[PDB]
Order: sequence, then C-alpha cells, then structure tokens
Amino acid sequence: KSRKRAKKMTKKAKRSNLYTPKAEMPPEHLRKIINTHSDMANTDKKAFLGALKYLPHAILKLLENMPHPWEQAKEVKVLYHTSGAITFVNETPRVIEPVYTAQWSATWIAMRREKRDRTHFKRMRFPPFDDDEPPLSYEQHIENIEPLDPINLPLDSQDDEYVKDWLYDSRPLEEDSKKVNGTSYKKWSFDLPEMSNLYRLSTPLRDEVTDKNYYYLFDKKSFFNGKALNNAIPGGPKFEPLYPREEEEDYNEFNSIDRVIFRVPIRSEYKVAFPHLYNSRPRSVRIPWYNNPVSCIIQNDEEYDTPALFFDPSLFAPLLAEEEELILPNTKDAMSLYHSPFPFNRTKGKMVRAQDVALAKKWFLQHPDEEYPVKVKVSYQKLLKNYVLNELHPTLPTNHNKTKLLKSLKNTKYFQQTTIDWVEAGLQLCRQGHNMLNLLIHRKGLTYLHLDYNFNLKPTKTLTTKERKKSRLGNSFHLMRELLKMMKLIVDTHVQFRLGNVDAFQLADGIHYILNHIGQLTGIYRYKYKVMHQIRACKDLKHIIYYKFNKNLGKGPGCGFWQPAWRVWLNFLRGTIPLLERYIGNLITRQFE
Amino acid sequence: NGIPVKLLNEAQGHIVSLELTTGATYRGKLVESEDSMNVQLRDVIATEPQGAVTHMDQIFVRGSQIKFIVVPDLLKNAPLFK
Amino acid sequence: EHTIFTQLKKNIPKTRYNRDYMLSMANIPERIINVGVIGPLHSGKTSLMDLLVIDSHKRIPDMSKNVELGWKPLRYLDNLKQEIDRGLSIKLNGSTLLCTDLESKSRMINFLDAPGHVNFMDETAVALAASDLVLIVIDVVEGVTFVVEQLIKQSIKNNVAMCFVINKLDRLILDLKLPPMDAYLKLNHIIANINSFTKGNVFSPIDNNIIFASTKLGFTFTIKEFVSYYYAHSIPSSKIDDFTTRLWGSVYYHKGNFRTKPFENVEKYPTFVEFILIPLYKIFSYALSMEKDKLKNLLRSNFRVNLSQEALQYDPQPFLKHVLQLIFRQQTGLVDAITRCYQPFELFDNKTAHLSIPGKSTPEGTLWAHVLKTVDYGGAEWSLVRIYSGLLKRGDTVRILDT
RNA sequence: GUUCGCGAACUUCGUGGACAUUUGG
RNA sequence: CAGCUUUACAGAUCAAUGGCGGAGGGAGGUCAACAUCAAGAACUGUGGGCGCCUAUAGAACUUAUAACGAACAUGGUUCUUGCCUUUUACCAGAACCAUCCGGGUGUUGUCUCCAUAGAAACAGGUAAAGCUGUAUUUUUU
Ligand SMILES: Nc1nc2c(ncn2[C@@H]2O[C@H](COP(=O)(O)OP(=O)(O)OP(=O)(O)O)[C@@H](O)[C@H]2O)c(=O)[nH]1
Repeated sequence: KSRKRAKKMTKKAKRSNLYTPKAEMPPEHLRKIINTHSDMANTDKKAFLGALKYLPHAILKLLENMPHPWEQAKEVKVLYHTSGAITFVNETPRVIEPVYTAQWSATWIAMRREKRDRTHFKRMRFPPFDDDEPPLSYEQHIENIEPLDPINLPLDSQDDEYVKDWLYDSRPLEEDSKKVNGTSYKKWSFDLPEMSNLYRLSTPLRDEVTDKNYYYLFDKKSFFNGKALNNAIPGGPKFEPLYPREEEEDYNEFNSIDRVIFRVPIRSEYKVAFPHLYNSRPRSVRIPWYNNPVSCIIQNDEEYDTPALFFDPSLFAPLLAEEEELILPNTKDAMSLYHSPFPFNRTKGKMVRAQDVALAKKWFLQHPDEEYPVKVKVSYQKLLKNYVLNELHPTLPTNHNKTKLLKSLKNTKYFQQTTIDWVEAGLQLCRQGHNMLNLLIHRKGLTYLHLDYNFNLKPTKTLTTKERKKSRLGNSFHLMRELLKMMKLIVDTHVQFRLGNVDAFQLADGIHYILNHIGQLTGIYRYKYKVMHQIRACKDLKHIIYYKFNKNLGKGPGCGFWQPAWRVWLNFLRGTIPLLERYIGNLITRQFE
Repeated sequence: NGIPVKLLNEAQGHIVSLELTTGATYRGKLVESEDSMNVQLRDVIATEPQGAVTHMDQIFVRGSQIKFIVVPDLLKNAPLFK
Repeated sequence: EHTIFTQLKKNIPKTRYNRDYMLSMANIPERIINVGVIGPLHSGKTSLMDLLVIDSHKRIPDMSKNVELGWKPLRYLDNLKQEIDRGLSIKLNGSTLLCTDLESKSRMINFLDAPGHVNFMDETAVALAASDLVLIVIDVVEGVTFVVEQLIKQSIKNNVAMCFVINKLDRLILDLKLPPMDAYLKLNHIIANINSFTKGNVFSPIDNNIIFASTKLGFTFTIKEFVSYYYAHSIPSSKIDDFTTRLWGSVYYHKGNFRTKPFENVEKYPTFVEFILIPLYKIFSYALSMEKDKLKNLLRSNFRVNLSQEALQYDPQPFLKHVLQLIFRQQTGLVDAITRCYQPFELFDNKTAHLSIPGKSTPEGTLWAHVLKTVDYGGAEWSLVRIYSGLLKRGDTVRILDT
C-alpha cells in the first residue's frame, strides 16, 4: 500500500500540479459587468489590450453556435473578460448527424408549407436598425414576450412516433440517455425505428441516388483524371490544363490522316473513362472504377415484400416455424435503411460540428443536367469544381493547444462559463467589437470619422487630403469591420425574431438573405477579394437550393435553408481569423517590437 | 460420427498398414474407406500369420474382419481433431 | 538453404491449419482438387475466395477494421494496384488451401480465381486449363447470362467438373425484395437455365452441385451442409439423405413427424421454401429489424450460436453479416460440394488427352508439367505450372517447350 | 439584388450578358 | 432422467489443494494539464506474462484513399497563366512548407451519480445455471 502511495505521489508531483477548475458563474454578474463597462465608456489597460487580439476567433465561434430554426434560444456557455470585453462563446456545436439532417429536412418542409400558404410574404429589411443611432438591447430582450413558435413541422403520432418527443431540442435531445455517450455528446447510438423515422424525414432534403453506378464519371477520381487530361463532361467542371498544352504532333508515319480510320468520334467522355487507352501520355491519372448494375425497389405504399415491376418467371418444424411471420413491423423500413447512404445505414456514430455535415454536397455531386435552367447548371458546375479542387489538395495537421481552453485555464482575469442566451452573447460581442474598433482608431491618428453602431464607418466632416492620408489605415481593419457588421446583421435578425414585428420563418429567411448576399449587404470583397470566391460559392448554393426548393408552384422571396451558406461563411472565417489576429497583435504591439 | 472413421478417411491416399482377425497384416495405399471400415487398398503386400509374404494388387477388406489399422504419423498433426 | 526458407515463411500470414499437413497431403494425388472459380463480371467469385482465405487464416495483414466489420470486401486475391484501384480482378491471382468437408476429410485445394470481365477470358481460359474442377459462380439477379452459358459450354469442352454457385441471395432478399416463394421460383428458373446450357449432367441443390451463397454477407451453404448444421438435432440419422432429397423440387411437408407427403394441403410454401429460403429470410429480417435481445434468444434456441457482447453493438449490414457467419460456419459445405462434383479422375485422363493428344502416361521414368501462365505474384516473374505426372524438385535440371 | 436586350399579358413573368477595390493626389 | 463445474448455503472437521486475491472501485463531465497520432505492424530488438500472447521501439513493406475530419477554409516561397502597370488586393493552375477550425488515443488528476469484501471453495445434500446420452450380416447380444 505504502509503495502504491509513493508511486501515486511520484506520478502527481513530478509534472502538472492541480490548477483549480473555476465555477460556472451567473449571467446576472456578466450583465452587471457589461453595464459597468458601458458606463465607463477610455480605460486602455494592458490586459484588456491583450485580450482584444482574439476577436475574430470569438466572432467565428459565435457564428458557429447560431441557433437553428428549430431552436427557440441557443443557451450557450461563454468566456468573458473581467472588464466586460471579448465575451466569446465556449462550446463547440455538434450534432447527431443523421438527426441533424432530419431536422434540416423538417425545417425545409416547414418552409415549403409556409411558402404554399402565405401570399404577401414580407421579407426582412436590411440593415435592420438605424445605423445612425445606437439601438442595442439586453434588458428588453430578457423580459420580453415568450419567444414565439420556432420552425418545427407538426408530426403525427402514427408515422414519426419515435422522434417527435425529442427531435426538436437544443443539443439536440436524445442527450440524457443510453442513446448517447452523455452530455459531452461525442458518440451517438440508436435503435432501428427511430433511425428509420429520421431517414424518412430526411428524404425530402437528402435524396441522393446511391446506385454507385449513377456516379459513372462523377467520382472524385474521375474528376481528377479529367482535370489532369484537360478533359471535360458536359455536366462536369473544367480547369487550367495542369500540364503545358504543347502538342506539335507533326502528322508522323504513325497517326497520319490516311493511316488511321476516324470511325469513332473519340469524345472527351471516353478519354477519362479509359485514361490509359484513348489519352496518350496520361501523367498522374488515377485508375477509375468499373462496377456492376443495380436491381432495386424503393416504395411508399402500404404492402411490402412483393414483385411490383419485375418480369415473371416461367412456371419437427423447420427451424423457425411460428416463432415468426416472415415480416416484422419494422422490417419494411429496416431494409430501406440497410440500402441507404452513409448517415443512416449505420445505427451508431461519432458526432460532428454542424459546420461539418454538408447537406449541399450530395445535391451538387448528383449529375442533374436535364430540364434545369442554365444558370443552375453553371452553379452546380462551380460547386463541383470547388469540391474537386479541395479533394485534390487535402491537408494534414498535428499536436496543438486550443486558445479558448487556455484562456479558461491560465487566465485570470477571466471569469468563465456563464450560460448566456446566445442572442445576448452576440449582442455583447457586437458592442464589444464596436468598442474595440474605436479603441483601435484612438490608438492610430485620432480621426474625424465615426462608426455606425451597425459598423458602417464613415467620415463626420472636414474632408482633406492630409486627413485621407492619415486615415486610409489597413485592408485588414476594414475586413474585420465587415466581419463585425455581418455578425451584427445576423445577431440583429435574431434580436428582431426575439422581439415582435417579425416571424421565425422570416428569421431563417433573413439569415439566408444575409449569408447568400454578403456582396449586396456589406462589402468584404472591397478589402479581401478571396472573399469574392466565397460569395460566388454561396450564390451558387443559393441557386441550387432555389430550384430544388421551388419545384412546386411557390416562387418568390421567402426561403430559408441557410445551412450550406452558413457553413461556407464559417469556413471563410476560419481561413481568415489567423491573419486578422496577427494584424491585431501588430497593432497592439506598436510601441514595442 | 466416429472420429476414428474420420481419421481412416483422411488417411486415404496414404500407405496404411492393416491387420485382420486372422492376423494377416497388409500394407498399402488406402484407396477408399467407408463408415463401416470397408477398406480398399492398392499396391499391397500381404503377410501370412505364420510368416511368409505375398504381393498383391487391389485388396478389399471388410471392417468387421479388420482388427487394427496403422496410419502414417503425419496425420497426428492435423487437421481432424481440432 | 534453410535460413532463407525460414525468412520466407516468416514474411507470410500464419494459417489456422498447419501448412506442413497440407504439404504432406500434396505428396499424394487425389487429395488435391484444382479449382477454377469462374463466372461473369462481378459474380462475387473473388469475394468468395476471400471468405475461404479468411476461414483458412488466423489473422490477415491488410485486413482493415472496416473490412473485418464487413463493409468493404477485402478481395484478398485482387493483389496488384491495377486491380484494387480498378474494381476488377484482372489476372489469375489464386490461392492454395486445406479444407475440411462435412465429414472432415481434409483435401489440399488449389483455387484459381478467374477474372469475370469478358475482355479477360484469357485468364479464365488459363484457369480452365489448370483446374480439373470449376466453381462456376453466378449472380442470382443478373441470372444465367449468355456469358455464363458460354463459359459452361467452354468448360464442357476442356473438360472439367461444374459446381455452381448461385451467389448474391442477399440481392433477392434485400435488393429485389422477392417474397420467399418468388425467390425460390427464381432459383428454380436459374437452375433450369443452367441445365439447358449443360448437355449431359443435371445440376441441383441435391446431389451437391448448386452452392447457394451471398459473399457480401459471406455465407455459402449447400443443402447437405444446412442439414448437417441444423437438421441432425431433429431427425434420426438414417432418414437424413432422404430428407435432403425431399428438400429440393416440387415437394411439400405437412405437420407430420416425420412425413413429408409430396402434395398437399391448404398453406403452400414447399420443402425448400419451408426448410431453407424461409429460414434465411427470417434470419435476415431478425438481423436487421427485430429487438436484438429477442434475436439473440432465438439464435440460442433455434441455432445455438451466441451473439457476443461486442457484436451486439454493431451496425446493421455488419451485424447481419456476423449473424450469417455464426449460422453457416467457416465454409466447409462448399468444399464438400466441390468434392462431390469432382468424379474424380475419370474425367482427368480425358482432360489431359484434350490438352495434349490421346495416349499413355509414364509415372516413374519421367515427370511432365504444363507451364500454364507466366505471372508477377511477388513482383518478379514466376511460371504458374501444373505438374501432371512425376514430382518436380527444387534445383532440378529440366526440359521445356513453348507450345 | 442592380442595370441593358429580347418573348407574353409603365407594371409583372420567361430569359442572354455585365456587376471588386483602394495606394500611387 | 444420469454425470461434472459455478454461485447461493447449512452446519462441518479440518487439512488439502487448488483456485481469490491477498484485495482497488465503475461511471461520466463541451472538466482540465500532458504526450502521441491513416490504421497498419509486419520481421527484428528489449520487457512482462508463456515453438506463444502482452508492452515497447526500430525501421521495412501496406495500401494510404474514401473518412485521424464521410469536414474544408487561409497563408508563404518558387514555377506557370493572367490582370498589366503599379501598389495592395486578386484571376486561375502547379510544387514544397506553414496557418488556423475540429478529432481522437492513453496518461493522469479533479468535480456530480452508482456501488460496496476483507474472502471463498473441501465430503457430499438442496436449488438453479452450462455441455455429453433399446438384440436378427460391419463393431456392444
Ligand atoms: N448485394 C450483394 N452484393 C454483393 C454480393 N456479393 C458481392 N457483392 C458486391 O458486388 C461486387 C462483387 O464482388 P467482387 O468480389 O468485386 O466480384 P469479383 O468476383 O471480384 O468479380 P471479378 O473481378 O470480375 O472476378 C462487390 O462490390 C461486392 O461488394 C452479394 O451476395 N450481395
């Protein structure tokens, strides 16, 4: 026992002494702090200055924990500075992926229904508030009327019985049970019927046709081949040629006009399907597949396990004998599940960020080009290109220490983990962001120009050349400002939703508008034009959605389903945060090296 | 079913030795065996109980009248028992 | 001399049966079936061979986690980059394995996995030339295509013993979702077609020739095999052959321990449909659908095979696969069927004559061996040679001819 | 979304283009 | 309906020998700090534990391939398009490094629920759980 004790001691005191885990404080405290900060209006402390460095990261985090249309209010954990600054979300959002998909499908359905119903659909006006004034809000939000009915379609007790009690909830639910790991919410497990139900719910959204043969010459390998042959497919994408286009054949003894017989047209389609035969000199061209044909039946009828549309042929109990009648009540849909695409063919899995879980991907890989308009086709192609290039150049990371956790741990001055309404948090961030910008301005040449509370910076008066020279500042700063504005816009829509004179449907729609129009609503492209690529992608996604959405007689401004756009935005933010952070650091470390 | 029978079956091909009730040992390639040890053998020598030996081609023997069968020692290894 | 050999042995997957025994067996003929597994494109013959390999070995090196689970195949005889990247088994990249039978008569089998795809009949042809028996394999669904018919024709010519493998039952249970009766009918039709394609021999589930399989899930059975596993319990030994015979064809069985009157009363579903296909269907449903505990209980009762604690937490397709492996054991039934098919050695002489004119052999004074195909198994070239007569030792100074 | 063109009943549907930005004051 | 082991036991003597260990928890948490990351791990080394497991570390070869992550954004140098001219800022493709955003694995701690002996078996008896079981030519009438 003594020896054991000694060993334990050795294990302990050698490395890593106990740093105490700090408690989860009240939101009231946070609010008070914020109020105090507001009252103060500059301080310019060192700690405060230091903390400002991580604002774009904070913004990104906030964006990631956006409340989905099915959620009333994303109650979210947060880190916040003793001052009342840099008040950023802690938790990573994540989801049971098939469940998430189901939820999304439900939302889509609801949106469709709304479209069908309402005639004069009042779209959201932007920017939502008077930028000249400073209309922020906290107390009002807190003691407001009940957050009115969010977007979840009504489920019948017969068909989707196993989900309706839990499906639409924050985490989402199935959160407290044997069906997950626990509240950490990393590994999910399921029974069959629930899974089946989820799949059914999804179908509206994710009808990916998973006859592997469907994707003949639309597999990533095939696309790669096409790229590295400078070859194309009417529906597929096209690139720069990957090697130098230097033919100069010189019509030799071999490959003359009068030697060969041009009997086959030898289209582009062939060249990628048989890379080594039809194309001569295939440098870096992967070997594609060649699979078998599918026999299947997928139906939505009462009867089960029958020949529907086949061709008819010519002409001691056995070991289970009334244990069973050959079909159980679930096996109708069990078979379907078994046949399915990734998410559902499995009854257990790992959970993923929801900024993962691409629900677009499966549509824009699915070779649509018949009876659509040309713009849509173009968009699809663009999407494919975006995908394909990414696939071609993957990325590998390694060992790392994450920033939020570090701050939680080592830093005082932080209080931590105050469960705030997400909207409140967003508002705080917006306020804080604005403050930060002002601080930055002060640090630089003190300007004539002033920020709108909705971030649209502009000069007050007294416009001169010298002034202009002084106050050009950086593109980085403007990018940051743009980002902040975007956040405000999304946050502001949520705020609007929370108060009256709005709708939940409008909320989602508003969000969609915001994301799928950055180009219109706020120019980042002005300062960083790689954001234009992102914008283009978003537009393409929107286009894809709209045709997909509006197969029915509905055609107009009302349509949510912001997910893929949101994801794209998040990705962009991720790409950009580090540079922004660096810039901020540089700005703060102006006097010193 | 009998594991000795199985063993015998396995020994098919191999050169088994084989004594009867009479006490007349044989040694030959085991051609075929059945559940009742109804052995056939090829290229088979035949010792008399007294001493003298006689070569013979394709002997059949009925297991009833068989006493004991010696199989080659390779079959010890595998793969019948487990 | 020995050290090198030892090294070679070391760089290899340790087989569950002792390879020494196999070697010993090989010293004797008639304990060596040479089997060409052949069929149309994507029959699932390579997959089947994979199953056999798995059964043979303890643990395979590049058998991934996913493949173990039963997601992707592990086509163990695909080998070269070309093939794994492409999807098609392309060259005759076979394997040798000891295999016990129903009644455990070990026999060292020289499997050669043909290519299906028709532009590789070369490899198929080679296999045919080599192999005295041929497992024809067929997709249930795709049916006996013209390709298969052609193969059959050009296996009668060679000549060879023709076991069949109606592979891809899962496809009719889960893809087509044929009722059990319908499935049975389909099977019968297929059998009829096969027979028609054939001249002399009749093939059926009785007389061990059909081998019903689904390699994705990874079960083969013959009817005899099934009986052995799951109908010795309930019938006295003497009437087992009879039962087996009854099982196939236009036959019905009413509540009567133990008759079994051909035809008939009220609720149909034939003997085969009642005692085989229906059971399979049930297993499938339960595996996918049922409350897991109840399924487990059933499998304890009606099959005496235990769904383990780790296995219970599987996903469906894998779970189903596991269940079927538990049921129909490491594929001995197939081997038994093969054995039944191969006459043996009445045919063999004829085959050899066909290969190389009629005449008379010479065992002791010489050896001769058909160098069948050059290959690239271990990077470097080998010649896949079949030794017909004599014994060809290492280092031996040898004659040859390109034909 | 914002302009220009064309088809059908200024107004609206069907549609083909074009739509960065600041430093050099 | 027979047998053997395995728990509950009665009351043993009490060896005896086994086994049980001479006792050290099982969970989880958007709790941390620390390593180590395609899985591989062949084959070798060197440990525990018996021609072989379990740990380690060393390359080999694997395929990576689709998915440490069914995710995908951003930098920099160089080469090549192209804006063109110039600065950012970029168009659009390569090569090699880097950057975030996430991820597991074990090591440990810490914080809230579930637990809970300090030994038990021999000789069999009781109760349950698990495996093996009819004479007329080839085995035992
Ligand atoms: N549904 C179903 N699919 C199967 C079955 N057997 C095989 N498959 C699948 O269909 C394909 C056929 O298996 P393979 O092993 O590739 O076929 P193969 O024998 O290699 O064909 P060749 O390369 O031409 O010899 C694989 O993708 C398998 O996963 C089955 O029984 N049911």
